[PDB]
Amino acid sequence: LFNTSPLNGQYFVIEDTNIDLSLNSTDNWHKAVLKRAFNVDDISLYRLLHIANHNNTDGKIANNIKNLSNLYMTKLLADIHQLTIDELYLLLITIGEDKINLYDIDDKELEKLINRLDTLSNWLHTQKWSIYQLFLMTTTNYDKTL
Amino acid sequence: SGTIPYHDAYENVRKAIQLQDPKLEQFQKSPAVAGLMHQASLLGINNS
Amino acid sequence: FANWVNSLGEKASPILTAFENKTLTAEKLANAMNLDANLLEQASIQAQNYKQVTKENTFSNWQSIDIILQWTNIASNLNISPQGISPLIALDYIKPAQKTPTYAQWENAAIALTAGLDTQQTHTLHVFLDESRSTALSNYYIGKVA
Repeated sequence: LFNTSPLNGQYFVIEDTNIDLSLNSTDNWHKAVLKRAFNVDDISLYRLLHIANHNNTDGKIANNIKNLSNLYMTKLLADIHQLTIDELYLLLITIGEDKINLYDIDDKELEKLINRLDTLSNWLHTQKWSIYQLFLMTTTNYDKTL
Repeated sequence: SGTIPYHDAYENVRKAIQLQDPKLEQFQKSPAVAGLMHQASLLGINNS
Repeated sequence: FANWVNSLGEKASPILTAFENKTLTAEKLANAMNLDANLLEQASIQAQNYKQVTKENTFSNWQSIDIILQWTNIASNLNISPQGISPLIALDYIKPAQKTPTYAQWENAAIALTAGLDTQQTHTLHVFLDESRSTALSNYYIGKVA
């Protein structure tokens, strides 16, 4: 997942340090290995953080394996249907699952959520719709402009 | 040495730039960010 | 300006009348371009770090909007969030002629430029960097260590 190729000859060591994924971090190769493995820039990673957990108050997360598993899984959820990060964000809005976090979720509920996403995705492939079409036809936020 | 200096991170920088944008079309097409950098730095891109 | 309006297309009337008022925001503007709003926010902040884009007309001036569009175009080229292009431009030779950049600053900018690259470019990068390090080490070895 990470260390082929070895970035600067350095190994990504599991530790107890924080890696601040806030957009104004300017961090080390700790951020660079995430951007290399997940094929992502700074901003969409910062969005992916709040997608994986809306209870994160900042960019600082622990260096354990579990937050890494959360980030990799919430990346794979957009990957298997081939979407972006903000498209996955709009997708979780337009299905109404925006409030729930993937940091703690039952495996049955996770299964059911993946089935809902697959059902919605396959139905959109039958309808030939953009996700913007579904979001605009599903949004409750209306703009206020004469 | 008769051919060097060698700044390793700099060579990383300049080849990363030359692989992103040949001929600096995206850079000097948008002239404001060209108004940021001095031309001496822009000499440092195509020439090492 | 007309080509920008034609680039907008369908959402043109609300964003043009929001530009006509002085209440135009980044967030309504991002939605017409399908872009993440934080990108425009950071581009505005980076222009405010430099010579003036005044915080009132940062979206009321068309010129300010064009400048922020050029920041997003150069960010779209390198696939790097525009706070990473700030120390890049701060690594000039004569512009910080007071504060000479240390090696670690070159390292942090280099790794940020390195992360944005794809597979063919990173193979070609490994080829060229190893060929450069060859003749870099060899001549110093002949000079001093032999």
